[PDB]
Amino acid sequence: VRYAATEIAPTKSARARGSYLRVSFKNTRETAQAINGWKLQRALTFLQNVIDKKEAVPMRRYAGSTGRTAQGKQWGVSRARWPVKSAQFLIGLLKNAEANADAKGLDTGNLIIKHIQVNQAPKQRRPYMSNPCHIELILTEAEETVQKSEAVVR
Amino acid sequence: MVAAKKHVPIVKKRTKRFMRHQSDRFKCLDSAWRKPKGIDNRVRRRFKGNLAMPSIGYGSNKKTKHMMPSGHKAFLVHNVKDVELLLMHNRTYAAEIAHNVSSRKRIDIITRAKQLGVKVTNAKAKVTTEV
Amino acid sequence: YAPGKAIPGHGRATNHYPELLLNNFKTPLGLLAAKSMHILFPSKPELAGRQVVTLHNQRDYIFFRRHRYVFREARPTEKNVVGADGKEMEGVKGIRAGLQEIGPRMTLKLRRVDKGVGRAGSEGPDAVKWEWKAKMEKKRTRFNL
RNA sequence: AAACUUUCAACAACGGAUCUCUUGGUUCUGGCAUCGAUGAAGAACGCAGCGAAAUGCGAUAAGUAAUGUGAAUUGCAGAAUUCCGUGAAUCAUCGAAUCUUU
RNA sequence: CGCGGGGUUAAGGUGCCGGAGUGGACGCUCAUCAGACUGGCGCUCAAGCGUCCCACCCAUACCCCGCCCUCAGGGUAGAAACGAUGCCCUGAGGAGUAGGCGGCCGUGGAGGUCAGUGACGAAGCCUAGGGCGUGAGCCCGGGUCGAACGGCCUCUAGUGCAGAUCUUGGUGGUAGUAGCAAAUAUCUAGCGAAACCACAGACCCGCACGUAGACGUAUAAGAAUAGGCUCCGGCCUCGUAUCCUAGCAGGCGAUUCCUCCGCCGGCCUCGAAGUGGCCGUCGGUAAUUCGCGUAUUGCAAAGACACGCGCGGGAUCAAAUCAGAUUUC
RNA sequence: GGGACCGAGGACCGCGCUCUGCAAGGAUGCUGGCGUAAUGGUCACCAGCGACCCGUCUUGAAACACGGACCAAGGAGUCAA
RNA sequence: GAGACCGAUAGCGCACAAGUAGAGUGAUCGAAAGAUGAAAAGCACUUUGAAAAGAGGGUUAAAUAGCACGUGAAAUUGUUGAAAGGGAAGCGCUUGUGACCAGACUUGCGCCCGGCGGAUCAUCCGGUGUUCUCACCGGUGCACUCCGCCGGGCUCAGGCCAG
Repeated sequence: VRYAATEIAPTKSARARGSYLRVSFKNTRETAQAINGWKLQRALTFLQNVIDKKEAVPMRRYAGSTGRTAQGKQWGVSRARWPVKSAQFLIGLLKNAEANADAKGLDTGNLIIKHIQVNQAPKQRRPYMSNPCHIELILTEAEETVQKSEAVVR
Repeated sequence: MVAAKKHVPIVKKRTKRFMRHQSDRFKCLDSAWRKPKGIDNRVRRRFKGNLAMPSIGYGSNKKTKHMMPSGHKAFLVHNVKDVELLLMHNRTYAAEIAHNVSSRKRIDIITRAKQLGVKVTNAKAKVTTEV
Repeated sequence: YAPGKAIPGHGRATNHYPELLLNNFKTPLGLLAAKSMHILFPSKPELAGRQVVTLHNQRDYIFFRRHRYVFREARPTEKNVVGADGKEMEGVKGIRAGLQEIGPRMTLKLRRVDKGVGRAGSEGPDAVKWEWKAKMEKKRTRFNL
């Protein structure tokens, strides 16, 4: 039969969650998609350089025509925007996962963002409806490589 | 020699199911067949390139109706007394243990059926082999 | 059970004899299981090929893993390896072992010990040496090892 | 190349269908006849340690007396209050009383 | 006009799209938008028109066989090798709105029964699983789950939905859009609707895998078709031609030949969208003749090594975009 | 003489014949193959051919018109005389 | 006191704060809203941080039962994996490719020897129940017969697909 790709060891990963967060789902999803797959320190610098104004976040699926500058040249997207609150929430969850990895015993210099998922939260019943979200990110260690030994003769 | 009976070859006139018209487009429409009742419905008028409707000409041979590919007919069993009813029909019927039968009763049915020479379709149910 | 291929970032094992890490066996049944796993492997491991086979017992579950290792210098963001019941492993401060999975991940649980070859083969009143029952795991702090 | 769109699978969401339940409703049947100027029905204000709701009660105010039972009340806090006793109880019964403004 | 297999046709067609004839005999027509028993491409000693002849193509039509159902005819008791409401034999037929009749499936509950299933797991739900039925549906597997439920014979009904500008609830595109408005003159944070909506207009570690159709897939002027080729003898309907074609999917050792092929260097040749000749080296080489092995694959249907395309990290050059960040064989 | 498609039924009974058994009321015989897979199924995609959006209403027929954002639950010939 | 009633969009408007919240000058109008677990055992403690939030860890049979709580559908959404596409998608018939899944006949009987053990064998004995001639026990033994079990030998029958 076919065997699914087994999960990485819980001693090599660190998970952070945030539920019923009062930030917009679309902006948070686009911000999470921008930082998906990166190294941890690179994501830290990008979110801190998008909290204070230098760097842009491109939008691809939930893309609204707001700004058209050169900061989208590196992403190849002509539509770029700068959500702020989603960056603060992602920053808070990233330091939460850093604290979890430090407590668990992981090397915090080789942490990469394995996966980050933004789901929809229940809508706030006040016709104007708020769009909260859940965020679940899992950081892992960089994959370690061991040199083989030459086979023996018999 | 233990198998099903000698039977005429099993011929299925149609293997696909008859899907309801426009049931692939709407999620509110189940795929179970409903006869179209509209006057201009081209499925009902039997235009070319449309869905066929179920007809009595699609029926199966009476000598191979209700018959499994092995040649047996399915006989639902809930206990050991039910497989004992197949003592004289071991070559025509196969035992199908019901879905709500417990594990030990399933072991009892499988053991008796093997002794009677009756095939069990779901003998790989919640049991396992101990050495 | 997962084969080596299923494991992400895996390796291929060589023909070297691995070394055994049979961890946390205290009960006489656990000692019997550890000895039964020990006799299956050669006693002298070929240390040129750094291959380790681990059977770790935790709360009656025996996790089986197989790795290949290398004793490397620590990267300057890594921490020193913490010892059991007291930190700062004396002698290897700054030295760490890099591990790569080259074998299947499986979990075992001892269910029966028989005198002979199965139930048919064990004869006398000492036919079954030990049999697992669910009622023995009625309490979550009771382990048979 | 990458990005986007569509389909399928696993997992995670949203939502509250389905199943099972029910100190509720609904329909039928039987016994009985009992509000008020000796102040009724209804309305209001108050009474508890923490009372928000509901309920009980009226300055004797989550109640008093009398009878019966027989060892509690209880979410937290307190009692040197009661256990071979005319005696606990957010107990039951109920014949005596108290019963603010309308 | 039931579901299939085979054969043959009708109307219409046989240049291609398009299955089947660039079929045959006799004539006519060149049209500055002919004509088509033309749709487009296109066609002119037709692929146009008139007649005649032959072969061919395919409808649910006809013929033969199988299977389903309906109807009709016949048989069946000192009972049957199957519920006479059963079984066996035979023949014909099969469109369908309003409408009529019959059978069967499913839902809630009631009486009887299955000495029915069930905490060793009922009901429900999910399911790129396995079956049965023409069908409505039914049965089983895998996962989840935690207390009830099912079949059969009857009884009973608030009993079956795709729609009603249907009711209630939930959720979308519009849309992070319009706008910052009741509630809660531009750019950028934060907040954020509504109308409408059947569907659309070079190295280092580790890892991974090996043909819209080859089987000899060999062949260079042109020019004309009331002429061309040539050895200067002559030649031509005919590419119905020329080369090459032997050996374990093609071995070994000879006998014997300097014939052919292939690889590298030198001499030159090829530009149009790039190639061949000569010489030399080396290897193989039945033109002729043999001795050995080809078997039981038995009458046709998972090992090692090497070479490549790739990745996941590290740094190596040369650059691009925005000293310092990213990316590129 | 060459080819294609088919093998319905299942003790005997019948018509017959070239009569020691036959081509006569429907296929047997021989050989070979089949379990680390014979043979199926599901999903996705590609490919050849075919195919106007469902319900209602009007008209000889069309054509218009009406309704349809999606899903779940509810939802209409009943009961008396 | 009951029912061939309804079972949380049902049944009274109200199973729960219900003539309540709320609307209207007023007469009046009038909702939505049930289910943790057997037992709160309702998550101690360590550690991020300003959250109706996490990670370890613990209770529990179970926490993917955590007062957002039985089960947990569809519409709709996110992460990962695979495939396809940019002058509509969707459907019918028929092969092919890739991935995944299943696993075909459930695969037997009869004869001939040798040994062993039982019986329906013995015109053996005793007992029990009966439909009174059939069954069932207990004890004897293998001359005959019949069953099995073990060791050898042989024949036959076997599912599907091709030529």
